[PDB]
Amino acid sequence: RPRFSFSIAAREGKARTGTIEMKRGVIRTPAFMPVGTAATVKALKPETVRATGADIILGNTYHLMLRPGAERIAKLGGLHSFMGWDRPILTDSGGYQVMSLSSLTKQSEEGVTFKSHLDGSRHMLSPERSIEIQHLLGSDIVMAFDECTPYPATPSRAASSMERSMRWAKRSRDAFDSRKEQAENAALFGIQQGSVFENLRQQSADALAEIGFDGYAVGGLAVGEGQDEMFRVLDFSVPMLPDDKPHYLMGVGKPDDIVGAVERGIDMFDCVLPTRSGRNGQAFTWDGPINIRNARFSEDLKPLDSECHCAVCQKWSRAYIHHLIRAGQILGAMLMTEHNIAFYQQLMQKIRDSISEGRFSQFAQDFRARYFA
Amino acid sequence: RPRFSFSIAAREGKARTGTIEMKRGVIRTPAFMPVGTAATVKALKPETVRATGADIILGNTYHLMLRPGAERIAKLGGLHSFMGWDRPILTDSGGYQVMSLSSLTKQSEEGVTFKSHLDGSRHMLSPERSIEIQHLLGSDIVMAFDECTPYPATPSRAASSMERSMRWAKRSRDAFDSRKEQAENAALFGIQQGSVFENLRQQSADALAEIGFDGYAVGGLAVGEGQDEMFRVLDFSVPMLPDDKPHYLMGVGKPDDIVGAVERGIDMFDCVLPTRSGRNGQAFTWDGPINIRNARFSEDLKPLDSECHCAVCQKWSRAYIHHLIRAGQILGAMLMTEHNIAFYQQLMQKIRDSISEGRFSQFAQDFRARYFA
Ligand SMILES: [Zn+2]
Ligand SMILES: [Zn+2]
Repeated sequence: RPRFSFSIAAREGKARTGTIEMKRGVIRTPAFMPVGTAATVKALKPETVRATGADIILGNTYHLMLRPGAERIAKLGGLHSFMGWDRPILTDSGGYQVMSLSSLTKQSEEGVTFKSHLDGSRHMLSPERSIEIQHLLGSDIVMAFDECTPYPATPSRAASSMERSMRWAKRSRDAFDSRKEQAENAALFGIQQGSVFENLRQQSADALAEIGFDGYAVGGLAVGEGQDEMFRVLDFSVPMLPDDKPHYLMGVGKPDDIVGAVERGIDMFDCVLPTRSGRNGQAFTWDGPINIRNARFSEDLKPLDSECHCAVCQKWSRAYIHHLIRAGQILGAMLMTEHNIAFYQQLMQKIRDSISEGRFSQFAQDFRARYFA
Repeated sequence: RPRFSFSIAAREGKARTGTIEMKRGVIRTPAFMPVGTAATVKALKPETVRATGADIILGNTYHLMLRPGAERIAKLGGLHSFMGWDRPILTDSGGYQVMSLSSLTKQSEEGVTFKSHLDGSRHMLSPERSIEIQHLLGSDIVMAFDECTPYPATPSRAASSMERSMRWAKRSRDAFDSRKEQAENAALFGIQQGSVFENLRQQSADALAEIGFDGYAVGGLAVGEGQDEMFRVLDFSVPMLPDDKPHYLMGVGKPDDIVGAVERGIDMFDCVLPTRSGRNGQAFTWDGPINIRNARFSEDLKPLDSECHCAVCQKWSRAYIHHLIRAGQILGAMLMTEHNIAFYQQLMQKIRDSISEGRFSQFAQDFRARYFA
C-alpha cells in the first residue's frame, strides 16, 4: 500500500464514500474511529475492536505522554506493538486535553507548559514536541498542534487563536517533514479553526490549503454550540476545505450528529462514550438510546437492539446487562462498550452503502424518523 | 450423560484423577472451578472462561439471592441461560457469605436471618431455603447448608457447630430429594465439619456417609490456620470420607495449597483471586507469583510467564499489563484474570497428566523446587 491515498468511490450531494489506503491498512469512509485512552480502547481487546468493524482507532496523546511516556513506548516498539493493534492509528495532538485536564497551564507563542493532573510533574507541548511525541508513538495519522477556541468566542479572540493555529500548522508541517521516517510513512492532517465566523473559517481553510496537508479537520465544534449551530457552521465550512482530501469532524459524536455531518461532507469521526451520572448504562438502538439501568429492563429478555448483529446482542439479554451494570461488574462495561462500538460501525456501514447506492438522503430521513420516534 | 457419575481413571498414593459426568458436561478431576460472583466470572466472558480450560464454574448464592434475586433468575430461565454458561455450575449454600458479609445476623436451629450488606433488606436462609434457591438458580451441584466454625474454635463449640451442620445436612438432603426435577437432574454434596479435631471430623464423616451424598467437601479449612495445620487436618480427614465420591476443598487456594491437597486426596478446588492492596496486580508464574505493578516490569517485554500457553501471554507484554494495571484500566483486569485462570487450568492439567502417568509425586517436588526457588 502507499503512504496515503484517499479515493472517492461514490457521491450524493455533499456526501462521499471511499477509502483511505495507508501502509497499515485500508480505512473505509465515512469512518468511525473508536477512541483509545492510555493505550486501550476501554474494556475491549484490540481483536474485539476489529471485530466490531473498526478500520482505525484514535490514540489520545495527552495521557500517553504522561503514562507510560512517549519515549518509553518508542523504546518498547511503538504504540501498535505495545497495545496489540496493528492497523492504522490516528493520534490527536495532546493540545485539547492539556486545556481540559491539566492545571497551571501557561500558554505562549512557543506552545504550552502545564502540570500533570495525575501528578505534580511539569510538562511542555509545542507544535514541534507534539509532532515528535506522535512520531515516538508511531502514529499513522498525525494531527497538527493547534490552539483551541472556547465557545462562545468574540470575533477578536477567535481570530487571534485561528491565526496562532495557522502559524502552528506551518510549524507542525515543517516538524513532520524534517523527520524522514515520519514523512515517508505517516500522514499529517491540518485543523481548520475560526469559531462560528465564516470569514475566519475561510482564511483558515485558505492558510491550511496553502501549507498543504493530507487531510483537513474541522476543529472547534461540539464545544457547546448545539446541533443547529454546528450544522450551520459545517454548511459553509466544509466546502472551503480541499474536496479531494478527507474531512474530519473531531470529537463528534451522537449518531444523529454523524448522519447530519456526513450530509455536509464529513468523512471521519471519533468520540468517547459517556459514563457520568449512570450514562455508562446508555446503549444505542435504532429506536434511539436507552439506559439499561432503568428498572423497566430488569426482566427484559430481548437483546439491546433487535437488529444489531453484534456478539453481545447474539448472546445476552437486556436483563443480564441491566444486572451487570447495576452491580458495577466489569463484564457490564465490556458488553456495553462492544455493543455501542458495533452499533456505530453498523451505522457507518449503512451510511457507506446508502451513499454507494445513491440513497443516502432517503437513509438519513428513515434513520431520523425511527431514531426519534 | 447420567445425572452424576464419578469415575477414577488413575491413582498415585492418595491422589486420584478421573471424571465427573453430568448432564451438562464432563468435569476432569482434579478440577479448579473459577468463581462467578453475581452471575459473572470477573472481567471474563463465559467463552473466555471455557477457553482457559474450565469445565465447571462456581456460583456464589449469597450475592445472587440479593441481586438480581433467585426467583427473578428462575423466571428468566435459570443461571446458565442468564449468564451464558451452558456447562456445569456448582453453587455454594450462601451460608458462608452471610456470616462474612451481612449484618444483624441472628442464628438459630432453623437457620439464619440477616440484613443485606448492599441494602437494608431483611432475608432468611435455612437448609430448606438454601436448597430452594439453588434449585431456582438451576445449579448442577448443590451444596448442603451448614454452620461454619470460626478458627480457633474450642472443642465444645466445634462439636456444637458440627452437630448442627449434620442435622442441617439431613435437612438439606430431604429438601433436595423432595423436589423431583432437582433430585433427577442435579447432584448434592455434603460438608464435613469438626475444626481441627480428629474425633469430630470422624463423627462428621460418619454422619454424612450415613445420610449419603454425591460428593463430600472438607469444610472449615483455610480460615486462618496456616498451611501446615491445614495439611495436618487433611492428612486424617480426607481418608474418612467415602473413597468412591469426589472430595472438595472449599475456597482453596494458592497453587502450592492445591498441589499439597491433591497429594492428600482432594479432587475439586475453587478460589477467588486477591485484589486488595495492589493484589489485583498479582500474576502466577511457574517461578512463583509476581506483582506486575512493580516498577521492575515497566519495560519488561516478556509475557507474564515464559511457558504459559494462554492468549494473554501469546499477545501482550509485562510492560503493557504493568501500564494497564497502574492506570486502573479495565483491560488490565481482563488480561490479568484470563492469565491467572489459565495458569490454574494448566496447573490442574499438569496434575491430571502426572497422576495418569504415575509421576505426580515427582511433579509435586519439581513444581515446589521451581515455584519457591
Ligand atoms: Zn449489539
Ligand atoms: Zn498466560
